[PDB]
Amino acid sequence: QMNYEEVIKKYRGEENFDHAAYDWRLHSGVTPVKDQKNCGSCWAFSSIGSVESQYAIRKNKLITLSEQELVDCSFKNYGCNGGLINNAFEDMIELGGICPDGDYPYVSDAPNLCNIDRCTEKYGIKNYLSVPDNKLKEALRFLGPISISVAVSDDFAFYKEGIFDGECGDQLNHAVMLVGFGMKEIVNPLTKKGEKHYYYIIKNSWGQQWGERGFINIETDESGLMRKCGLGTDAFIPLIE
Repeated sequence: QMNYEEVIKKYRGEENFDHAAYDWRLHSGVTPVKDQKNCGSCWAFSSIGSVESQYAIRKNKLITLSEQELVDCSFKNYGCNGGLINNAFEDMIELGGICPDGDYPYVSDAPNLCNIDRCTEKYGIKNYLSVPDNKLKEALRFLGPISISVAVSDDFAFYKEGIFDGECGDQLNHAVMLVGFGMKEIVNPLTKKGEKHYYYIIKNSWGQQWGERGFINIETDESGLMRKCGLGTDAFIPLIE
């Protein structure tokens, strides 16, 4: 809901940057991964997560917000039955902030009315930008983690570690967040020596006991244009400033 290039300038400028790697996780920009459990709330978890990061970064504050308040009050979405990232940010603005993870605990699929009053300190967002299907790493590098969508194939769930590059799903069927990229330099199971494998770093919402501490690495190229499984097809990053 804004013009990227217009904002990317206010944060980057002429500063060049390393395209091989930047990890918001270890620079205090990624709050802990959560677990949506058996409720289809990925969208709420993804948007909330990107909001948590803007605070962790910009307003240098660690705060975890209620995905449950979104599942219960974002009407432009369908609670456990699904939703859309931007709709979430939308309703976030409509609601003028979300209660803390703490005053409004998550309860997954268990019926639950929406009570905006369950707290007094609502954390909100001034607005939210949509980042270009490309220029991802760029956004990621200066704006912060990004709520994105992806086609998750069945094997995506088995991912236990490494750099997943397996089969993808049918269509965009999940919201996760991009928190950075990196590049491990492997050798060569195919006869030679060195080689560079670049990857994006995803923060899932299936709890820590999944993939690398809840995070997963998806293949990509130095450029950050190779978006396996539809990565960031839909990509947004909220702004609290």
